[PDB]
Amino acid sequence: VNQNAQALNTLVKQLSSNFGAISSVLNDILSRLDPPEAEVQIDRLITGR
Amino acid sequence: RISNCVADYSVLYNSASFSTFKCYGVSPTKLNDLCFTNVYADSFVIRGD
Amino acid sequence: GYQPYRVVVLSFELLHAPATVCGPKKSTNLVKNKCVNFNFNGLTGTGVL
Amino acid sequence: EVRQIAPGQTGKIADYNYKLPDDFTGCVIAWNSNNLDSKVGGNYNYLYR
Repeated sequence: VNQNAQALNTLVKQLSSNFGAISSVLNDILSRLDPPEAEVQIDRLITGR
Repeated sequence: RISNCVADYSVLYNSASFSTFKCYGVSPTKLNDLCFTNVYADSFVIRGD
Repeated sequence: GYQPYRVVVLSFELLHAPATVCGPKKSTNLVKNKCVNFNFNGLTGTGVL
Repeated sequence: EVRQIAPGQTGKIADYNYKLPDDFTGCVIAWNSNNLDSKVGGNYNYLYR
């Protein structure tokens, strides 16, 4: 049980990482940038997740 | 350091005097919705090249 | 190549902090128990309040 | 104002007059027609919204 819940904890905690993108909040990038560049940014972040 | 005011970032973008307008930060038209925590305006004059 | 260009750089320190300056977008009162597409100074999420 | 006509720009020349899609595929062509377009009458017959 410890190892399973700890794996899930790591999985959820992984969401705070920018993975090289502009930020981790996906909606912040949407508000900041335009679709023609949110394209590549979201691409990096999505391939990371 | 400008702070605690409202900025007309729509019309600022509208004056066609701007010849080199590179908004590496965010997309220009989207300067309106987000709230900037603080801001600096570093002004000077340089070469044309 | 040598026509002097007046250049202004506007650095925005965008992060989670007390919002000082942003655009003149019209606010509106809150709601409770009804999920809404709120924008609380960049916090462009969704949910009930 | 020719370099602005491209998918990924906004302005009087990029969207207000005529747009380019973010999935466009093709070729833009620009050249210096300042020979014939130079009109002693001031060539004011060329308009845009």
